[PDB]
Amino acid sequence: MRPLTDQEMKIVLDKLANYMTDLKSLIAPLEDGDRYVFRMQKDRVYYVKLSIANIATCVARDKLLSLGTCLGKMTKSGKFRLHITALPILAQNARYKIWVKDNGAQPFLYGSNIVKAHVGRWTEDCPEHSGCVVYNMADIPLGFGVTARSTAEARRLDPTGIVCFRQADCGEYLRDE
Amino acid sequence: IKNKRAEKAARGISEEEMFKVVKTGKKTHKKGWKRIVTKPTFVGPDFTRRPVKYERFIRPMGLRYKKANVTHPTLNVTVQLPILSVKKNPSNPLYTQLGVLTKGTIIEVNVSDLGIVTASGKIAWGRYAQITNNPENDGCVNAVLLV
Amino acid sequence: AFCKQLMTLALQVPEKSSQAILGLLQDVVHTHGRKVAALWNTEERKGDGTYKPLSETVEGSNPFTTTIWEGELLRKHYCPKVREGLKAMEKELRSI
Amino acid sequence: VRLLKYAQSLYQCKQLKRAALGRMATLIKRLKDPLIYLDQVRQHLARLPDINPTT
Amino acid sequence: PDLQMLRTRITDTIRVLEDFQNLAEEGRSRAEYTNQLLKDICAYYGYNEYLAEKLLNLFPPREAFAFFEANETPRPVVIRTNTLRTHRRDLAQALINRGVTLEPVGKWSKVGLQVFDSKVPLGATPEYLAGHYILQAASSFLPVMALCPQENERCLDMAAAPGGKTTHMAALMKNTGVIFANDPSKSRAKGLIGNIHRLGVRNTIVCNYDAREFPRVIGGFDRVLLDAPCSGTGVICKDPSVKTNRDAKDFMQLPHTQKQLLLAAIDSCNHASKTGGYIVYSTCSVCVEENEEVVNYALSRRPNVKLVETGLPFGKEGFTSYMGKTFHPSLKLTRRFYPHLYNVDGFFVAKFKKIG
RNA sequence: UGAAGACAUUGUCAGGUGGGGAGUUCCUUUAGUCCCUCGAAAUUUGAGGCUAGAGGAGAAAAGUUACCACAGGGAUAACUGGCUUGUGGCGGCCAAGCGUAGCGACGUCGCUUUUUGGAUGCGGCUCUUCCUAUCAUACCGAAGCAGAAUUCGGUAAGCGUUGGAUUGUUCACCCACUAAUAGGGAACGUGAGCUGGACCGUCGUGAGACAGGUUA
RNA sequence: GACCCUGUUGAGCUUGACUCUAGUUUGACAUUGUGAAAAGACAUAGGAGGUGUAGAAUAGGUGGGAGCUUCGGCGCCAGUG
Repeated sequence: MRPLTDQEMKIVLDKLANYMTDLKSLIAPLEDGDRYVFRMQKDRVYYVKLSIANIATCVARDKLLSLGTCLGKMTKSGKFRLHITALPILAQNARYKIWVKDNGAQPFLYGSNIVKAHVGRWTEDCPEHSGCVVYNMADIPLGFGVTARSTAEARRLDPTGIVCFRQADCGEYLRDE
Repeated sequence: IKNKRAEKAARGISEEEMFKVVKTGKKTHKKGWKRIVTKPTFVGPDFTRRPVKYERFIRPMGLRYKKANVTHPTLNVTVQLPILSVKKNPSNPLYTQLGVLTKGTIIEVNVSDLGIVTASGKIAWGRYAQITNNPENDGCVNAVLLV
Repeated sequence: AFCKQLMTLALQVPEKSSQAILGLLQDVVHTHGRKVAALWNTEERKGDGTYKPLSETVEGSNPFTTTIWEGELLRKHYCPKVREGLKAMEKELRSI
Repeated sequence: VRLLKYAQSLYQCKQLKRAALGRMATLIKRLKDPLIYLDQVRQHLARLPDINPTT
Repeated sequence: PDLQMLRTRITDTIRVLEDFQNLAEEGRSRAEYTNQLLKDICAYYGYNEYLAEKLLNLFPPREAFAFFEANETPRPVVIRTNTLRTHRRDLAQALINRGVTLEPVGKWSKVGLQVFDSKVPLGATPEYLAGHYILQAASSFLPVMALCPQENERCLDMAAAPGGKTTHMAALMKNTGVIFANDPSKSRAKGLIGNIHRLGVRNTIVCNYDAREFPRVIGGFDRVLLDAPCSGTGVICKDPSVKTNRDAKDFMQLPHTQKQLLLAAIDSCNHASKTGGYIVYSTCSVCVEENEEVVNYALSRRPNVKLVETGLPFGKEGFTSYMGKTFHPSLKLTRRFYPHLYNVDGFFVAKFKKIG
């Protein structure tokens, strides 16, 4: 493994602040004098406890395949892409939320965009290109993405209309099987 | 073999539906985005998620083949065996990745019912077979076992 | 989190104010209900961590990984008013 | 018919038609003998007398 | 030949073996009768002579016939709920509302739920994709309830290929502690990592090391689980090749590796643990060379390990003796699980304390 | 001088890791002797070891892909036209021959395939003329074809060739009159008549949007 | 429609030397005492022991053994291992 560099952590925190509300909560120290850290193994970043990372160093580089929760990967062009594996953190501290009925929840898992015919609840005053985590009617985190229009435009929108751009969904777990 | 099978018996949505769902989710259809492969293929698992690299290749239900007619030369016999995996198509790496079955195509076939005794005293449970017909013209797959 | 903290407070706070706290929590259960029923039904206790009492932030203290066990003292508090208030709390929890 | 639906050329359609019509023929050639047996029994029943069970 | 005729002849031979003294022949003996039954069952059930003979020595006639009928019949569906996300009552309610037939697997596990028939694919349900339940087996449930892991401990899943056992460990440790999940094949570690990330586990370290370099790499784990690679004579339903692809050479190489693995686990645990010094050895086979002889080897080559009560609801005790070899008397504490008695995949479990 | 306390802290050897700092330019496979050790089961194995082939300037970045999205460049720009129709493909055996191993028709054997009886996702109506690959009518040949009702085949286009249910439409199946209630062409515009978008610009892009402009 | 190439991008694969080393981490040992109460393993001396299958039968195990004898019950012998 290797800790993130300053620019790499700047990029990762830019994306994380795009999708989440508070981040000092993530990097806050815990009761037992332990804290969460960020590490990179084979152009993947992993959110993991410092104790777990320090006990995972005994593993040789070629043999470490996972550690904690995989947030995403840094691409060859130097940009961070977030993952459905990083969805749980997003659910914990999400900024904007979008609830979808079953009729759109199943398509969202199949890998389709969210539609006004699917939306069942909004978050008031959501700007155009903002960070919204997609849940179902049972408050179960289903995915995350960036919304298409604002709340007013979505309300005025044709019900057969795109309201959210899909970026990651729980169906990729059915892929990596 | 057939009596053994008979006594043994005595003892998700399709990619077209998924594509229609994605289309209902997405307003604008890019021209020619739906790229259906018009060749017979083998898939295996009933429901799976494909990589975004290959999420544009649609393999139709009517063209999916799961079972083939394999001929053993040394013991001259033709038996119907299930296909395990498309191993190599000497025409296109894309074809062998999508599992396209063409003429002269190396595939893995289950020979469990045939009962081949090997050198180590094993029992054969998977062997290479070369598809030697044109499944695109003939609604069947004919292969010869490389044994 | 606030329900758990207010139950602990009402346990450790004088009689009339404790009666007020029990009334407020009864109103909270009336308004929300299904959201907080898990705090008293132990079969729905989440196991995604451990409760941190002396936390620093509301989200940091995992509220659904714990159970409100205080009743076992506030039913034997010396004041009939708080005792009947807790009785009303359980009554409406039951009539959820 | 499904394969013909997904056909892409006249040669493919011709081979698919030829295959379908020939596969049905092979089936009949398998059903040679039962047809002969049924013809024989048909003739014998057509020649059987009428015997009324309850008279 | 006529395998229905052979089924009838097997039934006749079984009754003859049951009542040889009363019902007999002029001079035909038990040896001839059991040899004919061996050939009969090898022919009809597609078992090679070696393995078929081995299982025939394993069980009394009636029980052997039941065992092989069970091995021909598949197991029901069973799922494990994530205590990290939901609980059994709500999960069952949601699945029934979605239209699948479930009911609790028994009174021995509070986290398991048996499924009979379904209208929606079980691995495509929104709760499954959200990580609410996992398609595991009850036999796989057993080893973790043998090794219940407490919170804030170091656990070593020495072979965690599927992932169900590691996720269940995480469930019982409440996403606390450190779990070293090792799997010696990248391809299957891919599915391991996928399952971990789907079920929402944050305390896993996935390694691709040979499971025998562990006292060298880390050492000193509080608890270890060792699901030893075996001959597979307990999942013959799922893997039909085992019926005729297991020979003497195999039953000599497999146990040597298992014995080395058990020694590695013993050396990897610590004797001075504040909460637990436990090794749990589990095996998917039902053969004595695969099962409890490695336990005897462990108790014979490491005196500082003691076999302890398994704490599992049901099962049959281990075999103190077999055809010639006598084991340690304490081996009776171990438990054996077979399909014909209990509708579960055939396993063996063993729990050990480290003292030195 | 007080408090804490046999736990810490601390030290040493053995290792694991090392994408950070300083300096310089090991495992896996193959074959062999049954040569040694190490494990394991007892009447044998697995792992190291020996010999020599094959795998793995250097934290800056690099190579690669019949894949993906966007942008661009190039070639092709319609198309079949003595085409089409009734008999499947694969492998073995036989096989006059050609040949002097290779190609090889018809048949046969094996798979499909057997010991008990909805598909479809532009349609519909009227009239002229032509074809026959004939539904009826005329005449024939064959059939356990007694009679009757028929079935198959042949010459025959002279003469005629409906209505329902259902479905977005059509066919299949089913139901009613009838002698029967056949199939097609009018030639890339299915004879005549009637009826039921692409370019630019802004902002984006893990994504599209514009009562922004122009235009056939 | 389709096909080939280039640029950027995504997805994936491969490579990115060696020796010490900070950091990190595992095991053992040591300071280092006085006692008391518990547990384990070493010392004897005893006492008691074994139910997979079948075999009448709860077969530690090995060694000899065709005869053993509170002189009537046993062995061997036939099994079944």
